[PDB]
This record gives sequence, structure tokens and C-alpha cells, in this order.
Amino acid sequence: MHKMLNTDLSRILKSPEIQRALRAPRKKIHRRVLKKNPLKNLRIMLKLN
Amino acid sequence: APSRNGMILKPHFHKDWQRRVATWFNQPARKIRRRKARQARARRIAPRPAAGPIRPIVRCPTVRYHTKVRAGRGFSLEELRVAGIHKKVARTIGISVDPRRRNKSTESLQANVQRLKEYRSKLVLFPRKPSAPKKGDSSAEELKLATQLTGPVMPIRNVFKKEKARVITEEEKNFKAFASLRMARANARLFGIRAKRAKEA
Amino acid sequence: IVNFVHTNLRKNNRQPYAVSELAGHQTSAESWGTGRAVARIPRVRGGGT
Amino acid sequence: PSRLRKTRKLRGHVSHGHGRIGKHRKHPGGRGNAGGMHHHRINFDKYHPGYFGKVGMRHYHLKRNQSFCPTVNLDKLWTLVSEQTRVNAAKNKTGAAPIIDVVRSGYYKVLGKGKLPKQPVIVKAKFFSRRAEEKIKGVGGACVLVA
RNA sequence: CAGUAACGGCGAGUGAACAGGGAAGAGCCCAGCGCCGAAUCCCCGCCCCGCGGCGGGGCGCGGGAAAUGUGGCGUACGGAAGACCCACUCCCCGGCGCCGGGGGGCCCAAGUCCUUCUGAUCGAGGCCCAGCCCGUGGACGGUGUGAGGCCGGUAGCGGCCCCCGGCGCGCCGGGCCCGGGUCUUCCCGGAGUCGGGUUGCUUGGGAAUGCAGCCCAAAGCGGGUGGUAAACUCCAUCUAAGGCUAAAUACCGGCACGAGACCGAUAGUCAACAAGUACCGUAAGGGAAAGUUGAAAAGAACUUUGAAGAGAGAGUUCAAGAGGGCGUGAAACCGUUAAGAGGUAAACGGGUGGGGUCCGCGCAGUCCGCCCGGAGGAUUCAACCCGGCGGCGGGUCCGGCCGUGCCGGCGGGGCGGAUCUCCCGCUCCCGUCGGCGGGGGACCGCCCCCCGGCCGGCGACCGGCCGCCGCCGGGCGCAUUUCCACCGCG
RNA sequence: CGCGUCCCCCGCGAGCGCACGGGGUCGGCGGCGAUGUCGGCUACCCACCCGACCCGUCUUGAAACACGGACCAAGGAGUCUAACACGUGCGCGAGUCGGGGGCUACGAAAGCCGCCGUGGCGCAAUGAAGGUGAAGGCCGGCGCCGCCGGCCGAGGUGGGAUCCCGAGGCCUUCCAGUCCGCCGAGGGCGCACCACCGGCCCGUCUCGCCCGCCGCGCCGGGGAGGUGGAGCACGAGCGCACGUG
RNA sequence: GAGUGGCGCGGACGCUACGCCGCGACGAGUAGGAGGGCCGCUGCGGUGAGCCUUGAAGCCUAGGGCGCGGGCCCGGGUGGAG
RNA sequence: GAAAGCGGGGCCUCACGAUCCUUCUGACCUUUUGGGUUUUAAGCAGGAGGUGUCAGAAAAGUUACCACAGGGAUAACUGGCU
Repeated sequence: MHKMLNTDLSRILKSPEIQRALRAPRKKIHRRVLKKNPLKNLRIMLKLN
Repeated sequence: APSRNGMILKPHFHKDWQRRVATWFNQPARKIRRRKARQARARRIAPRPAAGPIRPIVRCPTVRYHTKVRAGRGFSLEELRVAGIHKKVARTIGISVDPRRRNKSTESLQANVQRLKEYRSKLVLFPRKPSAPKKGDSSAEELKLATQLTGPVMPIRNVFKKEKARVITEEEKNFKAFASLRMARANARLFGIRAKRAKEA
Repeated sequence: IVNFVHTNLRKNNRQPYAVSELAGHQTSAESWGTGRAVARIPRVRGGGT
Repeated sequence: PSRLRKTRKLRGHVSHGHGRIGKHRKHPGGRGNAGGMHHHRINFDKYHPGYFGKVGMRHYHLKRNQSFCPTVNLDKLWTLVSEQTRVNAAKNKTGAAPIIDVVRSGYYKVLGKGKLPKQPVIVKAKFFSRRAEEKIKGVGGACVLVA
């Protein structure tokens, strides 16, 4: 006997039953930010305070 | 030297065991030579059964096994006697004969008498001179239709009775089978000195 | 399964190989002793060869 | 498989994974189950208690067939027959109890571990326990004995 | 069975058997007790066939063995004689005529086809729209690399000649003249041996499993065994102290074969060679090293220096950068040529500088889109006909096939079931209720198939007619279109 | 920095641009170019500055006046078999396994048997042994019966991954509102597993009272309370292969 | 979120999922333990319509490079059958 | 002891000993192997016989004729600290 009958997870993962009950993708990449010393850098100090 | 919790072993390898290792590379050539010798014999004794003679029905001894049935060595002389075959003709018309077997029971006997009556009905017998027949031989119809038999002759299978569902009697339900066991045990144990004290009494 | 069953079934059609039981030990050699600045292995018993 | 083994990754390593201070010497605690009562006393007393000494009676010629008594429980009793018999026994209205020969199935004794489904049955066993018998009286049945 | 019952400073350790399933299967014979006129056996001498296993026949007041017991009958499964029933003609060893297992020898498919590489081809490309030819042969070896087709072979339930076996019809020689069922009547057996005591060994065998020495030594409704010494008692089971016997099992010697996930000349046998050799030991014994020129000796004529070993030129070969212990030719170590260096022994890590050796096949220096700016060319886009192919969905057409789907049929079977029950077997009471075992027939389950209807599918599994889109080919179009290549320091 | 409206005192304007703004760009340049020069770190030789004792091994401690090592090539040392344990992969699963046997070039292979599972290990333990051998309350009749019966029946507590119900709520200018999807107050079923309390089976002890009959006895069975067991409490095993010990 | 009421035929890379990507902290080590080797050796089953007398293995090398390393790949020479 | 209670050796901290084998004690005990009767033997439970090297081998010397495996874990020289 098969351990899974329908082995077409191409069809399965885009089928409306599964795609309905998912959460939205988080597809935006957040690279590290360079820390600018806001005591020297005026605008960054304004961005904070 | 023991490490932790583990089985306490005693390997039987203190003698010169390497000299007496018997290896089974013979096996597939041993099977071929046996199958060869088997077919050679089966062709040699040409219209006679390949297995050889007919073995009788025999109970296994020892309570563990006595609910089974084997093939015995050979037919007792008092089974041949009441079946009406001579003990020196029996072996020549293909019937195994044991001169050691006793017959304690009459059912063990009667099964093996009906075994020989079936066998002597099934048996086709060729003329000793094939052109001129004798009295005790078969008809030319059966002699041309006579064939080599494969496997054990009239094979011994182990069949049990069929008991239909019955209504349980008012006594049959009432019988105390455990207490019967226990009091049969004590009657077997104490009987000897129950006779002694009753004699001294 | 086929990789496992082919791996194990293929070892059955295999003729054995070994060395001679007597090979190597067919001499009467003995250790010379710890003296005489040799390396203390067995050495082939003396002669003119 | 000589490739997957530990030996192949000790090539280069000096001691071959047996230490530098204490070597891999030949038999440094004697051979086999030696030193049982002396210097391997704690291993034997701790993991193998009751190893040394004598208990019970010696039975010189012992044949294992005389003491042959394979058991079945009431749990698995109805499995020696078909499901057909159990179904048709309830389907029948005459009160006819189907007959379970236990020695045909290859058990001599019946023990009484199991709950029994409520219909009458006859059991043709060589032996019987007390609770085993009582439970078949409780369900409303018979205990025929076999010689 | 079983690392078990058991043995064991009961420590280390040791350690069977019965039952069960198979491989194989095969049974018998004396002495004794007795009856047959010793009815038995060995050997010499003559004759005939005729025997490289010394045998059959005739012949002898020829010789011996043997009553201190030869042969026939007969053995624990009982045997023998006498009476009454019953029914047989064929067992055995040796000549022949013919057809139907092994050892030997001689053989049997198809390319050296056309170009081409090489010292040499077995390499390379090609060989009808008849896939070069044979293929029951495409294992392997040889042959100037690497070959199904050049050669030996391989394949074949292939051919031929010899030779030795095996069996059946029957001709023919010899002998043997022999059965069973039931009653009556006789008979029945192995001794310094069983057994016991002790001693030593042995065993898994424990108040003693087996074997042996010595002492004591039997019995016949006895004797042996019944895994704890002994007495009394039932019960079971065999018949010791005489003998033969195939098959299945074992095999590092020997004769012959076939193979390997083995070794590849410091390996594998000690031995790939003039190896149990040379050599060593007074002897018992000990015991090595040692494979390869080249396709073919074509193994270097001749000139020349020298006393010669040796050279220098020629010459053979693809090659002597393969020259007789000569395939390849490593490292250590040495000679010489070139470069550089040098009083803290040398060598070493890090960082540069200086000089070599070769490399970039360096040395006017990146291509890529689209557009713009000029100039050339080409038969050239968009559209629209005709054809063929493909995609999707035709939300839900029409017809098919499938279903780890389901509901029906008074649809036609396979297995199965510890679900139930009409014919026949043997026998018991006397054709004959009932008993007996084996076959049949109803029922339940799963399955296979025919007809019927839904539910799913055809995306692990489809068509044809529609419809739309896309592609390709040919017309048609023929220039402010389309499309190519070139310059502008765009 | 609109009033049209919610208090005690007095919901979408439109653009364009500069940038101390989630990590460097130029819409800047200048030379030199065919046997005499450009690049080439690594690699051959040399020089200079700094650093720098000779490896292996036993040792508390090695550069050691500790031992082994002159130099080079080839050989050269945790292997195979049986046993056991645990982990891990695979197949079937209260089973599992033909390993011995038989059947019908590669192949001494592979295939098959089931009325070939004998058998092995497993599904039952405990006792030296003979032996014994794994759950119950209630409701009537006989504030009680040894029982006649009748209904239902594999415990309880606490913690427990997930699951279940849903007080309410998740928008576009509102008000009702219907359907799906979603969050969550609080409340439940509780997996495996752990701790605890019950219970059942075998051995053995203490105390006591009833039951049975083809065999009335030194017969057999039963009860309550502790206590010893490699136990039961709705199975996890077997075979194969690999790894370490 | 959803319903009923009040011209131009266009759009980079990706996803060996055993892959690719993002952010943060860390890194001595004998005996000893584990993992990963596209490190290497020799033979067997598969596979590369692999390579090779237009020159295989082997060997030498102030040649060109790759890899953290085990090692490896090209150039030149020698060699002659894998 | 009137009783509350106190007592399962010594006011407390020490005075002692496994397997095997033996010997006794206990039950109307189990087994003695085809069944019974009876001696005998083996079991089960609890004490004793003893291992003072006291977690428990059964044990005299010599070697200048000496031998092997090791040790600078350990003496006889120097050297070092004192």
C-alpha cells in the first residue's frame, strides 16, 4: 500500500482548499542597518528625538 | 573484564575449534547430486511409486505430540494377518513391514487394516512374464494405463471431527470441572496410604 | 528498497577466497634474544644461505 | 562495510583510540568471567545478583515433553474459531452453543485473563483455571474435559 | 531439542539424550533342539568343448577331510512333523541375432570488400528505398596495435569412422523339481559369561554412564532395563555373553577437470626460471636469491686507433634516447655544464627588495541593447485567403475507458468457510431403522465477469464535431513598411 | 490659525525641489606604448630586518649530559568468526522467520512450496517443589446469605503537546443585517509520559469463618490484613542490514 | 473580505527545496568522542553513444592555476597499450 | 508495677565474619523420576562450625652458577636543595 496516494504536491499546494487556509508571505528582505552615531549625525538624532 | 550492565556470556571456544569448522559450500552441489540420484532411482524402479513402499499410520508418543499422526516405519504382522497378506509377499508388492510393532489398541489396528484394503484395490500388478498373464495380476486395460506415482503413496493427512452447535444441558453447565481436576489430583496422591490405614484399621 | 535488496542479494553468487593456512609459518625460526644488536623479531634458524 | 568504520579515521592518530597513559595491553583483568568474587565483585553484586551459590532440587533425567502445557486466555478464545461461528451463534435463536476444541488449536489449558462476549459457549480443554471456569459459568456455558 | 537436564576449588569453565521435521531406507544368517544310510567338502591322473577373474561336463575299488559332526530343513517375527481344505507351472547362472551409456580420432557459418592512419593493423569512415555478411555460432586464444567475420575454436536433441559396455523379445546349454489356510502333536537357544566387591581411568551421568585389572561368581514361570543407595510388591519393556549387510555421510593424499568481487614477482606456494635447486650442518635437519631486447635477430659486414678490454665512423630498426642480465627507468648518492652565493654549521617562519626562468602566443586596447544622425542593399512587414499541427475550458455538448467508489439484478463462474445437510464404503441386531468414513447439495464471505444508475476522474488514465487563441508552410502585399551588413572619436 | 455640533471657567488636496535621510560614487582627469619594455602575487637563486633549540616517546616536568633515528625506495600494525547489549534504517505485525529440505554461460544465482512452521523468538507469570496462574459495584428475592437471578460494566487524583465550545469582536457615508474566513474572555475532552493512591496474579505469614460431593477425608474450594516476584492493569514482536561497546 | 436591502500584445535573476536566502552571538586544546570529505588507493554491479597508436598508464619539470587542507586540473619532455 | 507506663540485652559511642561443605532444629511440608508401602537421600526456613591478610588462596628456604621482562615510579657514584 502507498504511504501517500496522490504524489503531485505541485497540484496540492496551489489547490484552493490549502491556499485558502494559509497566512500571507513575508517576501521582503531586511538586511542589517549601519549604526550612524546620531550625536555626530543630526538627521538620525531627529529620526530618534 | 565487565564494563556495565550486560549479559554474562560463556563462549564454548577454549578448544582447537578452527581445525573443525565445517563450511556449507557443498550445499547447492549436494542438493543437485541428491536430485540427480533421486530422478535416477525414480526412472530405475520405472512404473513403481517414486517414494517407494506404503508406510502405515502411527500415533506420536509423549503427551506433547500424541494428538498428531506420522508415517510409521512398517505394517505390524497382526495388521498383515487380519488384512490377509503374507509377511514375505507384502514387501515384494510394495508394502513396508515392521516386525517390532505391537498393537495395544484395536482402532490403531483397524485404521491400518482399511489402509491395506484401499492399497490392494489401488495396486496394478504386471505379469511376471509379460506375454502370458497369471491369476493375481491386473487387466491389460489397466496395464497400459499404469503410471509412475509422484510423492508419498496414499499420503497421511491429519483430519479432526466436526461438532455442530448443541444446546448446553442443565447438568453440563452444572459440572464443576476445576474442582473435579483438584479432587482427582488429591485422590491420585493420597490413595496409597488411604489403603494402608484402611488395612491397619 | 531495491538498492538494499540488490546490495544484499548480489553477495550470494560469490566464490570464497583466502590465503594458505600454512603460508608464512613453514620455517623453524626463533628470536635471537635481546643481546646482539638486532630488532628482536624471530630470525630464520642459522646456516649458509 | 570497512569504509563506514572508526579505524579509517584513526589513521594518523598515534594510539588508535586506546589512550597514551594506559596502553591497549592484552588481558589486564584476566580472561572471560574471571575474578568474579575478588576484583570484579562490584560488577557481579550490582548487575548480576544471586549468581554464586546453590538453590533447589536436582532432577537428573528431565524430559521437557511431560511438562508440556501451552495456555490460552478468554481474551483470544473466540479467535481459534471463525468470525462466522460467533456471528451465526448470536444469529441462531435455538440457544445452540458452538463447541471450541482448544487442543485442536494446540493449547491444553485455559486461563481466565479475558473479558468474554455475552453468548453461550462449550470449551473442550484438557485443564481449566478457577476464574477461567467461573467466567464461562458467568456468560452461561459448559467446561467439557479432554483425556 | 540446547548453551538446555546435568558435571564443576558449584569457581574458571564443561555439557548430552528422548520426542518432532526431513536426507536415505533393506533386511538377514549360524550354533543349539531335533530327522534325513556323510545325503557334505578339498586335491590328483586321462578325454572334450572352452574359460588373460581357472570354470562346466564325463571318468576312475585314485587320495584325503569329516561322527571330537559336513550338507539339507530351521532361529525368537516362532520352528518342525502328521491330518483335513486349496491351487500353481515357472525361479536361477552361462553362448547368440538384432535394434534403443561412456573413452578415442577426423570434420562442418560469415569480409582480410572500397578509401584512409601506422613500422605493422585487429583502429577510422563507408558498404541499394534489400540497415556489408553469418548468427542454435557476438565464449576465449593466436595472429607485427584494440578482430563475430584471418586461423584454432564456439553453437548445434550436428556428421563420419572405431572400440568397450547395458537391456528385451526369442533360438539354445545347464540345473531346481519346491506353495498356502486351520486343528492335533512335539521343541525352543550362546558361562570364568551376566552379576557383585574393590581399584584405576573415563563420562553430562550425580550412593558411581562406559571400559579395564584382581577376588567372589550365578539363574531358568529366569535374566536385562525402568538417571537416588536399600527391602517388600504389582506393572511395563526387551532376549545379553555368535555372525553378515547396500543407500544416504566424510576426504588439505592421488588421477583428472571447471571456476573466482583473490595475489600480481619484497605479493601469491619455500618454489612463475636447471627449486626442495645452489649452499650450510658429523647428523637429525636447515634452505635461498633468480620473470620482461625487438613485430622480426634485422644481434651491428666494412674502414680505422690500440697488446687487448675498449672506442670513432658506417649499418639494421618506428626506436639503440631498446646493444645480449638489454620494456619503463624513481629516490638516495656521484660527475660535469649554467646561474647565483659564501667568516657566526646548515636549514626554517614573517615581511619586502634584487636577478633569472618561462607565460600572457602581451604591447594603441571592452563588448552588449535600443534610439538618433547620414549613406547602401534585399523582393521584405501589417492585413487577408488555402492548408496542416498544437494549447485551453465546451462554466455544464456528443461518445468512450478507469475506479485503495457506492447502490441494484430472481445476471453467470472461481477459490474459500471450525455454516449446515443427499448417494456410496466397512462393519455391528437379524434384503435389513440407527452407527461408520468419503463425495454431493443449500447458505455466508471475498473475487472475476454480463446488463442497470449515480458519484468521481481522464493532470500517474481519452476521442471526434464546435469555439477561440497560437504556430508553421504556400499565395497575396509590393513600399515614408519590414529586414540585413557598414561607417559617426553620437 | 475652519466651524456646523460634545465641559467644568471666567479620514483620500495638488504638485515640484533640496537633502547630515535603510553601507560609494564621479554627468572627473593625466601619462606610456613591438626584441625593449609592461604585468605575473605563487614558484628557482640571493640579500637584509624580526622571529626562531630536533623530531618521536614515557613523564609532574624534554632542546635535554633520557632512550630510538646515517640516507633512500618497496613491504609494514584494531582484522575475520561466534555471543550479548543499545542506537539506527527497512519489511510484515500478535505475530514473525525457511536458515534445513523439496520442486522446476551468467546460475553454486534468482523463483516457488503452506497439509514443508518441525521448530526458534514473541503473545504469562511465580514457586526449590508438588503445583497454582492475572478487575467489579448496585437492584430484588433467598439493618444479613452460600446464592437464584436482573441492568450496566477495564479504576481514581494532579500535571499534560495538540483538539472542542465561544462572552464578545475584525470597517471606509452611515443604519439594520445574512453567509463563509479570522482573533479571543472564560470553560470542557484529554495523547504519550511522570508522580501518587487503588486493584488483580504467584510465593509465604497472621487471624478467622463458610461452601461442595461418582469418591465425607491428614479430601477439594473460599475470606480478611500485611508481605517477597525478573508480573497483569486492551499487546510490540520477529526477521534483515548498518553503527559503537 | 462578498452579495441583498436603507493605440501597443509586454513584464531581469530565481526554487540541484538534500536548494537558495536573512539576522545575531561565538571560534585555545592532550587523552578521548562525533560529524563532513567534489581527499586518496585497489577490485565488482550500473552508467558516461567516456578517453586512447593523430600516442593509455607511468615518470621528470626555474611552466599556468584551483582549493583552508587532504589533494587536484592544464603546459612541455620521456614512454609505447591501456 | 497500685498505675501511668517501661522492657524486644548491657546508659551511649567498639567487641566481630560470604559462596561451597558439615551439624542441629521446624512443619502430620515438597521431591526420591512406571504405580504404592518403608528406611535413605535431596529440598525449603532458621541457628552454629571460619576464614584476625578480618569483602574471606590451601603454601618453607637458598642462589656468589644464576636467568627473563621492566624500573631512574626505587637504593649503591657525582651533581642540586638543606
